[PDB]
Amino acid sequence: QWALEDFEIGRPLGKGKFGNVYLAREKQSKFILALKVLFKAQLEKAGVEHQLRREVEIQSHLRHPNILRLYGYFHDATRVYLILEYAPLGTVYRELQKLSKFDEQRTATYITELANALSYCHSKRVIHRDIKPENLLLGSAGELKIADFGWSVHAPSSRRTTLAGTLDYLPPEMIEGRMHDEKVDLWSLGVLCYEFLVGKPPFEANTYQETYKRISRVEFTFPDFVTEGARDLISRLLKHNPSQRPMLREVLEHPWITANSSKPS
Ligand SMILES: Nc1ncnc2c1ncn2[C@@H]1O[C@H](COP(=O)(O)OP(=O)(O)O)[C@@H](O)[C@H]1O
Ligand SMILES: Cc1onc(-c2c(Cl)cccc2Cl)c1CO
Ligand SMILES: [Cl-]
Ligand SMILES: [Cl-]
Ligand SMILES: [Mg+2]
Ligand SMILES: [Mg+2]
Repeated sequence: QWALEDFEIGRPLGKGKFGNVYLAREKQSKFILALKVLFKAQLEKAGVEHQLRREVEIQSHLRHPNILRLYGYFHDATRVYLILEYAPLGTVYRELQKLSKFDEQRTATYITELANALSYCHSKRVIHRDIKPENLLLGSAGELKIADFGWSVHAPSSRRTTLAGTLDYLPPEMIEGRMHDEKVDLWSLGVLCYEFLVGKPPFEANTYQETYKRISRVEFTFPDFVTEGARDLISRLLKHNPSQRPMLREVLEHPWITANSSKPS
């Protein structure tokens, strides 16, 4: 169907390990979108063809206001192209670098929206496994949206591939290459909530080997300005044994969330 000639390319939107993303308009309809460009030689080299295929399939058959749509794809001897919904207000990552910290109202609202999209996701036994600020995008009304389904699978699961970048958002079971399930996503939720209110993730460290340590021992402390309601939720999500982590109905109805969030479930 589609080909490169059908588009006009505009400004760079972001680089990833593999993805190079651009603003684009389709010629006969003037439709604006995002074009994620991958190099076949980089994909062969690293052996992650299976990740790309899975990203394509999951993200095209899901439909939820808090999850970024995937429309289509095509390739051309050098490259594979994905056609994505455009997110006009950017990443949560950049927003956190702008403000340094989020207030309780902003944080709670963000957590509500993640918990809603993840709930829809888990109801098909799909687990994301890569929830971090670089992969949360912002809609035109400011609403949060989940992207980059490259690492997602069906539960239960064993780990596949080498871990490339940061460990900061991973649960103990996953860094230790043990078996994992839906509860990895909930651990990341607690990691995320803490980073919203403090400005940095709870297990941050100078080296790989020591981040590894702090994560498997669950060594985090709160600074003085973290309120009791916050502390309660974050302590319930960051438990070493997964089955002791709360379900998502419990996150959505926690008193601290219901008091500060500005959207319903
Ligand atoms: N749909 C989009 N709209 C706007 N910016 C995007 C979009 N998709 C990606 N980006 C930017 O490009 C970056 C890389 O995208 P991503 O899909 O996560 O690639 P990779 O899987 O290689 O990390 C994002 O962190 C973001 O900054
Ligand atoms: C759906 C899909 O996603 N990536 C590809 C793909 C293509 Cl076109 C070429 C090389 C490697 C890959 Cl992984 C396909 C098609 O099998
Ligand atoms: Cl269209
Ligand atoms: Cl639930
Ligand atoms: Mg990414
Ligand atoms: Mg990816």
